[PDB]
Amino acid sequence: MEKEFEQIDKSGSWAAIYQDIRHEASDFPCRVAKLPKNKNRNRYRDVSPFDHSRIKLHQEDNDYINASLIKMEEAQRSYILTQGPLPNTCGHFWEMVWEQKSRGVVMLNRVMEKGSLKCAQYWPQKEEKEMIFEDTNLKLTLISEDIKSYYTVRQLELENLTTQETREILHFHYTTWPAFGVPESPASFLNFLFKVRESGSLSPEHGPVVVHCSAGIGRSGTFCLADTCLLLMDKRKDPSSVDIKKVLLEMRKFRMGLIATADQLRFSYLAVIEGAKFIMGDSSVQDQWKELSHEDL
Amino acid sequence: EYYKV
Repeated sequence: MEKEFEQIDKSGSWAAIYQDIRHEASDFPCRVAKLPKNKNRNRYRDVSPFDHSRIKLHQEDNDYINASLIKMEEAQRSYILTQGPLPNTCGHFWEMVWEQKSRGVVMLNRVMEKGSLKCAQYWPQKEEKEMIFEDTNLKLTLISEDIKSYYTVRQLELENLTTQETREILHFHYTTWPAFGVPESPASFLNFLFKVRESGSLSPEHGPVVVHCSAGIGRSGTFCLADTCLLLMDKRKDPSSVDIKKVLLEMRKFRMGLIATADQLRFSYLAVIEGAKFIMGDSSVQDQWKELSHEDL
Repeated sequence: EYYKV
């Protein structure tokens, strides 16, 4: 697979390849998203979920949320990609988490990035100051927090105020990934992904992991593409049989715009190449990634 | 408010 990468890098064709993907990508209708009663539920007016793969709230009032189920049949994993919640969609976001039985949330943006507000503060930052979402009958409490240098893992308790059932949700927050940019290194990315993997949040007995950033297509797309490719490599039991480009086009049947720059696509290759070492049998490269990540202090 | 800004 490194052959294909070494060539593109010498030829400098990354932007041409990325443009090729945009041209070939699926184009399905988004009628529910464009209804006028849903205008205030969309963060960006050029980013919408397809009708056929959108998540529906179990709600009679309005079942709409800007979120898409990305079901990778062959890799046998599902992801929910969504926009960073808005002040009025925090209750819907956690309604979705609950109804879809998600166990993990991956957040790849910061609440404020280069000036502009990218996301609402949708989870509690202090144990003693829990959030109640009255519109959706949910209560959310911070339980503990594991702060590392470039990411933080929080343990949250989601309580359904109707039934008093409670569930534990793991929140993985990547703090050093700029909008329209890439991670510092494949090591810090893969260390983050394997932390998510190790938690069990991606296990198929749970509902789909929820992944978001600002729009839920760029950094969110990079994260899900790398994970699925490494899944395919392991399942087929053949590294260089995985075509990153075809996998990304498959994902874009479920949500528009996944992977937002040509450099994010280059990084995706770089990350799958580096991750192949673990899949091939070098299980100890994982501890290497942890060291190159500088996750302590 | 457009993603392609």
